Parts: sequence; structure tokens; C-alpha cells
Amino acid sequence: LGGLERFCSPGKGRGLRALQPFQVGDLLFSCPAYAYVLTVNERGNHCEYCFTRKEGLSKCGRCKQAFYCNVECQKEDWPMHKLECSPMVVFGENWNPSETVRLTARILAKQKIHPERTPSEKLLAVKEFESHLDKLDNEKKDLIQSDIAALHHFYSKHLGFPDNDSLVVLFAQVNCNGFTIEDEELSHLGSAIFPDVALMNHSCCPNVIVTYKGTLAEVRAVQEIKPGEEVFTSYIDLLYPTEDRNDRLRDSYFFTCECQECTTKDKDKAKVEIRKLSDPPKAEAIRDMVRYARNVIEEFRRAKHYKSPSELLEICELSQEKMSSVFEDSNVYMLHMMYQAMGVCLYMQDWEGALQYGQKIIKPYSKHYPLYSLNVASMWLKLGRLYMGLEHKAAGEKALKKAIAIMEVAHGKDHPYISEIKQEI
Amino acid sequence: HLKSKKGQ
Ligand SMILES: Nc1ncnc2c1ncn2[C@@H]1O[C@H](CSCC[C@H](N)C(=O)O)[C@@H](O)[C@H]1O
Ligand SMILES: [Zn+2]
Ligand SMILES: [Zn+2]
Ligand SMILES: [Zn+2]
Repeated sequence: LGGLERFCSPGKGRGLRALQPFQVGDLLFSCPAYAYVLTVNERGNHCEYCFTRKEGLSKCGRCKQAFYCNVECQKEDWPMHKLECSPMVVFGENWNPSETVRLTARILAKQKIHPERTPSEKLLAVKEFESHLDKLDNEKKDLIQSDIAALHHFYSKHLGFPDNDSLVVLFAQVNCNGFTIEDEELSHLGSAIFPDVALMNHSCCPNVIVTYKGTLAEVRAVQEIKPGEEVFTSYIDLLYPTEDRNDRLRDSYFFTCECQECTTKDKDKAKVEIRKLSDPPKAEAIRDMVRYARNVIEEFRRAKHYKSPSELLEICELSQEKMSSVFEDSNVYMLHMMYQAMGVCLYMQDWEGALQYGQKIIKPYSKHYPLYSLNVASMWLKLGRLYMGLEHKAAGEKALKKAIAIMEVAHGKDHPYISEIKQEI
Repeated sequence: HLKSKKGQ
């Protein structure tokens, strides 16, 4: 952070800019997690303190729901775990606080223990976070109050809570600044607050990428950065068309991106590719299928939580065949359902069906995503681990090297992950 | 939701 500084970026608020050149691959800075939380569905597979994935984790003797590398990771996490250790025993199977509430809880506990500036807040402090309180509508304030109620519902026996109005601000700050920690396959590991990483503004053609070493965020260049140039990360999945991207960005972050990808709309034509029929859909018919695809995407998202895998496959297959009458296979909405179908096949342990989908996805993914995308890398890595599991070694190693080649740039040549994948080779 | 590369 010596060759970097915060500044006022016109029309963007505060931001981060380079004071020195950065080549592709260079580490700009690392940031320790101010607060972090392991997701519920990853309990028992990951250490809750350092996010180290290993076997043979020690259960928390009292709750039997927290797992640790050892006694040191148990004792070091205790200040954060004590917000949950007893409520998990008492509430039983009705302890259902959302991951946001869980994270927000740890934030307040951290402010009690370490009220002064942490190694996480060298350039931007948690108290200094943007909240967009002034922009919040009814539904957003309503979701915040539901989170505040659940915070006192499950945590009152443990944490010092400020007034309602400070918690509105904090929850708003969390939504604006928070990060999801993802693994190598871009699966949801947990949620964290990285104050210094939160200083960076968004772009759909970013010059940096955020990766994780346990609970430690690392920021590496994916484009050449010059002195005086602002550093942009990306807040969202960049597969989708400009309208889709900015609907998500206005919704969650209260801004419209004006990057070169959003200005030119360069990739939209290929992203929403229409087939070459003698009777091609009208602009209205295209509009209607696109409106349908985005509604199906949202429905499948909420359907994922409860519907059976075979039911989930069905809607993926139904969506595809309907859209395939006007959309090409490299169309992004086709790719979405293909990706979701691939994931269901993986849970079903249909390794052959999963590999089939992955093969249809990889080439269009390389086209739509920017260079050094971990979206592309993890798809290669999924393909690779599928070829290897099915004893197809030439195709497996080739795909895994494609993954490693990107991950060296994004993760750094000697990240624990790359040596994990090299062992597979 | 929170900042991520995926989450379809
Ligand atoms: N490409 C972009 N264009 C305009 N505003 C942006 C942007 N990327 C990020 N922002 C702003 O930054 C917020 C995310 S937090 C990033 C730091 C923020 N600029 C600050 O001063 O605290 C967004 O809600 C939005 O207000
Ligand atoms: Zn541990
Ligand atoms: Zn416990
Ligand atoms: Zn953009």
C-alpha cells in the first residue's frame, strides 16, 4: 500500500490509484479480513478461523457445529465463535441467522475488542464505509430491519449492540462493501469485510482481481497499470449483457457503470447471439425471450434452495430447448442454464452428464470473459477434475494446465491452490 | 448480494 493511495474519483466517491507501475501478475497489496464468517453449508470441511481446507477438524466440544484446525485456531476464533457457541446449542435447529447477520455480528464484536485502527483499515476504515443510507427505499430498509431483528434475536445474549439507526448504517455499509470468499472452483466459502479492498471502484474491464489465501485477500494486476491510474476491481459476474450488469449494479450499488465495455456494448451481440433462421424472431420476439430468460434465471435461483435435483435438471432442460429455437449455444442465457445443469449433474454424481455440459460451456466462456478470468479458469478446472475422475488423462492434464496458467496470474505462481492442482497432474 | 465473480 506504499505505492498506492486513496483519492477522490470524480463521480465515484473515493477510490484507489497506483503511485507506481504494475505489470500483469504483480501483487498490489494484501488485506487481512477485518471480519469474516464461514458459510453454513461448508461447516465440517473448512476451518472456521483460517479457512484452511483439511480433513480431521476438531469439533467444538460444546456446540458440535464449529470445526477447527486445532486448539489454537479454536482459542483464537473463540471471541468470534462465542457469539454463536451457546445459541447453537440452545436454539437447536432453529438457529437460522442469514450470513449477513452472522458477519455483521462479528463486526460489532471486533469493534469492542479492537476499537482502534486495524491492519485491515490502512486506507479505509469500517466506520468510513459508504452506506448509501440516503438512497435506500422501503424494501431495502425493510430487509435491513429484518436483519437487525434477527441480530438481537440470536445474539443479544452475547453482543453489545448500538442504537437501531447505527445498525441500519452498518448493514447498509456491509451490503455496499462486503465480499464473498470463493474457492478455486468459485464455490461460496463465506463472507468477509475487507476494508482496504473495499476502497476499489468497479469496472467491467477491471485491471485487478481479488483472490484469497484463507481469510487474506490478495489483489493482483490483470492489466498493465501505470502511475496515476485508478485501480478497478469487478463487483459482479461479467458474463452477462450490459443491461443485466447495470441492473444488478444500480440495484445493489446505486450506480451505472460507464466503462469501455458498458459504453461500446462490444460483446452484447455475441452475448445475446440469435440463430440464422429463414424465419428469424422479431425485435419484440427477441425482447420476449430475453425477458423470459432473466425471469427463469431468478426463478431457478430461488428454486435451487428446495427443489429436488431431478426437478432442477428438468427446468434447465425445458429452458434450453425453448430458448434454443432462437438462441445460439454460445448465447449467455443458454450458457447460464448449461452451467446450472452441470452443477446439478455433479450433485447427482452424474459425472458424464456434467462433463457433457462443461464441454459446451468452455469455448464461449473464453470469448465473453476478459483475459485472466477465474470464471474461465474454474471451468477448465471443473472439466479437468471430471476428465481425471473418469480416467481420461490427456484431456484432464491439458484442461488443468489451462487452469494453472490463469491462476498463476490471478493467484500468484506459488499459491497453495496451484500446488494442489499440480499434484493432481 | 456481496461482491463475487459468480453466484448465478
Ligand atoms: N464504476 C463506478 N462508477 C460509479 N461509482 C462507482 C463505481 N464503482 C464503485 N462506485 C461507488 O463505490 C461504491 C462501492 S464502495 C467503493 C468505494 C466508494 N467509492 C467509497 O467512496 O466508499 C458504490 O456504491 C458506488 O457509489
Ligand atoms: Zn484453522
Ligand atoms: Zn461451540
Ligand atoms: Zn461497465
